[PDB]
Amino acid sequence: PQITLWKRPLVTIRIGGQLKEALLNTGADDTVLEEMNLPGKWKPKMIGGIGGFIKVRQYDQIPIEICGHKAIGTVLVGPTPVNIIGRNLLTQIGCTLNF
Amino acid sequence: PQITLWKRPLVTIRIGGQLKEALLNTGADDTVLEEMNLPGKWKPKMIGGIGGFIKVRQYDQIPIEICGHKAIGTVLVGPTPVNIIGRNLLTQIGCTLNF
Amino acid sequence: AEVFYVDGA
Repeated sequence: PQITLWKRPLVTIRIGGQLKEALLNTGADDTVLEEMNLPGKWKPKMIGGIGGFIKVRQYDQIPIEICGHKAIGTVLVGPTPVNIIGRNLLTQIGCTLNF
Repeated sequence: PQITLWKRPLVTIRIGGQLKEALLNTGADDTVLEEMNLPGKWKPKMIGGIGGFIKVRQYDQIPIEICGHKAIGTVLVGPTPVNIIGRNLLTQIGCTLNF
Repeated sequence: AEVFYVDGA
């Protein structure tokens, strides 16, 4: 699709068999989701933004469908304000900015 | 133009009498610029990021050119590590997400 | 790495 920006670009995602809403965020290097269980091993990591840093769990090579497009990549899990899809996955689904 | 998301989507903006690099940020409701001593009346505001809130100065009706496209709107100034173009201005320049 | 979410409230 083509998505305009008068509202937050929230989309439905599927991950670990579960549906969630997430924010398409071209200002995020990485993908960060709200606290949840994901299968497999994770590594503790920290990520920063406005307001400073938070602790997250890094899961690698995690499948996620964003709209109906398939991605498999790094998903961080922690106390993000909102589910965020970052560039690492936006690139995988072929997402660009256009003006 | 079309901007790919392999790297941070940074572009040149012109605000007041300055050119700056700024991040085209679909994950930002508002536009937030690194500290600079802009003239004009302002109102205090607090904006939230992944790590918590920060204090900023809200300037209204500020002309700003983004990659040659003229816009005018609310610009927030404060201790952000990166200049951030938010949805408030991305809409004015006809910016979409596409995949 | 960095995640520049901005909540305008």
